[PDB]
Amino acid sequence: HPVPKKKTSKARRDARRSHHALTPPTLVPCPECKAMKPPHTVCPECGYYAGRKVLEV
Amino acid sequence: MKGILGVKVGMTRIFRDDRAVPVTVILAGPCPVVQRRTPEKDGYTAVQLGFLPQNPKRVNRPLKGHFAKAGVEPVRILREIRDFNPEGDTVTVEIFKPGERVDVTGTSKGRGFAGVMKRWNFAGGPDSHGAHKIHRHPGSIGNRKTPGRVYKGKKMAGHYGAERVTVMNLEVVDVIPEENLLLVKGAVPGPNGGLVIVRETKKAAK
Amino acid sequence: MNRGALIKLVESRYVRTDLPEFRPGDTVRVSYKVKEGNRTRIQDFEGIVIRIRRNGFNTTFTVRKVSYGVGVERIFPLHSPLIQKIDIVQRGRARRAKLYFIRNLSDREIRRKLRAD
Amino acid sequence: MIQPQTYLEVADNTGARKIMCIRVLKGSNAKYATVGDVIVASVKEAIPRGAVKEGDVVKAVVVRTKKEVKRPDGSAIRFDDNAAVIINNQLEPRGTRVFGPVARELREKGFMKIVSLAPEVL
Amino acid sequence: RHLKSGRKLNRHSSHRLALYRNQAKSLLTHGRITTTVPKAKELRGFVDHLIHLAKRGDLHARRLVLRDLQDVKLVRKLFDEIAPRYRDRQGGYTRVLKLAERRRGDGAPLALVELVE
RNA sequence: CUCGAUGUCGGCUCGUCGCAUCCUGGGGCUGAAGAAGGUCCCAAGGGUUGGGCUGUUCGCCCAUUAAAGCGGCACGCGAGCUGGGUUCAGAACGUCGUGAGACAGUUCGGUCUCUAUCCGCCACGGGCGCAGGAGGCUUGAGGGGGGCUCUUCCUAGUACGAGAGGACCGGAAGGGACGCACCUCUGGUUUCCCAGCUGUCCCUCCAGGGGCAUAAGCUGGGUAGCCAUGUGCGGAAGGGAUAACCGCUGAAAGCAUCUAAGCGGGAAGCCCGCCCCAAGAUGAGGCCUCCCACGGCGUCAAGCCGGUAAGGACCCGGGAAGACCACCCGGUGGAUGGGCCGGGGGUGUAAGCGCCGCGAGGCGUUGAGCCGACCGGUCCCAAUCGUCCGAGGUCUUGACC
RNA sequence: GCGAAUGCCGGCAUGAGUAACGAUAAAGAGGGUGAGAAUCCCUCUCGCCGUAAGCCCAAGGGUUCCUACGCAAUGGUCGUC
RNA sequence: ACCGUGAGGGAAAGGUGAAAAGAACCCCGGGAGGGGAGUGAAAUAGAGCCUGAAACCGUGGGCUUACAAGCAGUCACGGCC
Repeated sequence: HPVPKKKTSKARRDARRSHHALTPPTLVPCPECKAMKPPHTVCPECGYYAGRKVLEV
Repeated sequence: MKGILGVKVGMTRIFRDDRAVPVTVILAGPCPVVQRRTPEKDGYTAVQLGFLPQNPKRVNRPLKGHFAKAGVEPVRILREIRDFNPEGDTVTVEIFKPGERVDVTGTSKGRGFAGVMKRWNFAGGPDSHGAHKIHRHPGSIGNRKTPGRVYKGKKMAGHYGAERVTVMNLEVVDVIPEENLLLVKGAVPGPNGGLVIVRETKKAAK
Repeated sequence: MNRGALIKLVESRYVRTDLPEFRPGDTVRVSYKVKEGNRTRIQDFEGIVIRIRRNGFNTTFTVRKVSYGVGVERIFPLHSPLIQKIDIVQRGRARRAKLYFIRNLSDREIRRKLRAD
Repeated sequence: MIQPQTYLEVADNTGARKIMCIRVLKGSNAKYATVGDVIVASVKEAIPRGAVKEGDVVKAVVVRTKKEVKRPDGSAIRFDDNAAVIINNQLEPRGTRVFGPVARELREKGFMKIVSLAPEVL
Repeated sequence: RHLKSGRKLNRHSSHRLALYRNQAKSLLTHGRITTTVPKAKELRGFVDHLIHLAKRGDLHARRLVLRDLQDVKLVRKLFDEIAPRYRDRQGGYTRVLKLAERRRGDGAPLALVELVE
């Protein structure tokens, strides 16, 4: 059916994929451990905000 | 000839010899939060408010935007031109003598993103005699070397809800001076349990 | 507050009781005389006798198409408080199961068959 | 509630209690004849002997189903759709006529004759 | 046509239902389980009322939540084993808590939600 | 230009400009008395129905109408349908051909593909900017949308008149179709809200249920949302300049003329008024409140770093906003979601036991029981803890304190 | 001794991280194993078949079948299966 | 090899070094594979590993850019380096 005409070079190619681009993952610290806690979450230790229940064996 | 409103819902009411239906507006009443005098603004007139959300909640600069002629703890604020403010406060508790004629407006219930189908009128194509784009469809968008293209601003695809507007002239039917409310019998020009305002234009000689 | 609250009110007033009529029945055939009139307030205690079809519910409610056979299928839909209405005396008796929109009635009735109910 | 090409029920002299209506007779853009509307149509049903025949009249709609929503906030729907034949002017054509009340009709008024004419139980 | 929506769910309805039940059950068993965000939110609302009835306690209640779980062991075990410990609170006998990781390949954000103690 | 391809009819969906304007208003002219007509001129505003027979566009007819316009864009539109059409093998007739096969003569059938790159269009965002750095409030050049019309009634059956008829003028009402919103009323939906139900396998035999009979087995109903067939509403006034057409005040034509002088009269049209966009109108921003001049280094140090929650982010919780996304309200100093709870609306008297009937069931306890969005409580549960980013404030001139 | 012959051979970009992941018979939970398992192993909920997605003869195919280890290639990603 | 029923068709693939001296062993990993030590004249001669250049894809640096219309460019001038 309908196919392009070339590819306005790397130029465009990127232009687009460009405004696309990556980003990062948001982190703070274990209110109990230390490390990277993303809002509501536990992790392989402190597993808590009061009463772990998680991490061990 | 102005009034701010947090509106409720519409509901039938009886009028004289026949029942008929109106709609529910509630306005605590604004208070010339800011005036725009002509030395200030020549789009001269009034900026008011009509309610108030939790106190802590007020940005600083706000705290003072108030400070000025000082008021309270709202967020429901907005202006309008050629609108005088012969007061420090105004609540409709007369502001709008019922059985008066009003014009009104507000947010337009956030629709969605509807094909020619919904957006504009004259929807789709047919269905049987040739159904692979079935019943519903999108007309024709112009043509070859006439304009050598697709036109520029004729009805079209998607998004048509998250928008707002006003309804011309209708009934101020009745004014309930306590619970600052007005029953009008109008289209509720946008959701209910939400927002609109009232203004009344009409050099209208039938 | 909101909705519930205030509207609850507005109506509270205009309707007060839809007119302490309270006896509803669902099947009951019954008869009323509404100020139904026109032509020099030929508001005639107009009374229709009908088998109770249904009812809409909140301030505004509706004494539903109580269906009546004149010599035709005449079904009458009235609004409840409707000042229009005066007389609402009942006649038959509110019966039969699968409730409202009990259309079986005008549906495929047959005076006898209704009478079988 | 209305109709265009319709199987309109009748009663009175009609040699056929039904005719097929062409178009609502109102404003040049018809689209719906309801109680009180006058319409343009002809005979669909057969006229024992009769005076009516198998030609075409203009007449007035009575009854209809799908909401007799009246000014007074009262209503009714008749599991039936009809009209009375209308001799030009309107003036209905036959003596008696098989039917009943419901102001709507009366309010159009012009036909007050019909009005008084078929009061009772059917 | 659409925007406002009350409650809301994926898969299909018979499916969903199937789920709600099965899970509701498994969880009853362990007092706490892990699934993906949503699964949690919902199984929460659900097991929430089921258990409210669990407390309700007796002939009828049993009758219903049973109507769903179908099984003495679990059924009753709830009814008498835990229901008690719950009889006092105002609902929300559930707790939905978002975990560390996500399932493989899909990268699905999971949670652990349990009956609140 | 086209044959290394520009898919040719009709229809459909969507139209968009033209006037030589059908209907509309504004008009002089009459062989105009009224009414109504015929005749040119002015002007696109909107308006410009349904059926029948035909693959027809066209046309003739049925019923309408205020009107039922003509025509441009490859006789607009196959990368948007249709494919009846003409323009593939069949077969058919009739017609030619000595037959082969044919006929711009007909007849029955007959594989129209489709992930858009671009510019274009419809919408939604990320930028970076309109030299302090901040949260909200507005004015709009200019751009978009709307602009229609019929019937009745008083004015008056007066002006016209023989009579039958029937006005300007101006003032009510009520529809049609159309456009923008919106549920209350009416009405459709309501994929689990309720209810009756049949076959079957399972629970544990009974009853009392369970899935499966679609992705609801079946049926009868059914909030909320959304939605019309239902509800409000508008197309205005009104102001300015004009169109043909009409004059006034006036010479050059020492008598005449609206017409170079100068003044006015005049259409649904033009400009504004009505509504909706809107300074990313690189020409804004305009007002409102508000945070203050941190630190180490080659200098017009307009560069690197903590900065003020000044503010705002990110994340969580949510939302008739919503593809993402931005929009927006909350973030436990909460009511934000879910839970419960009360209540509206639903289904339609529950499961158990009780009473009459050999039985089928009935009646009772029972308007009972189960309930999703709907109005509003209550920290029962989940909105913890934190992270980051974000002013110091160019030079020139002039004006003041 | 060649851009240039819808040329030949080979690489290599391109829509483009979009289109799809081959049947609407459904999954969900719990332990186990691993270096890591939505995606392997047991267990418990549920659905789809059954007159076939039955079991058997033959045809053709021919390694595989089992048992132990094992994945980097191969299963349309997964994988320790 | 592989397409085809068959008759038949009919690929690609050459090179480390002087000789194996081609990789003990220490280090991250499940592994590859990556960093060390020794090879050595070299290992940007390291195992399809000589010479390994074009297309194309990447990391870093200088200049340049958000009122811009131009396949191209390239004549002038100026800021930059």
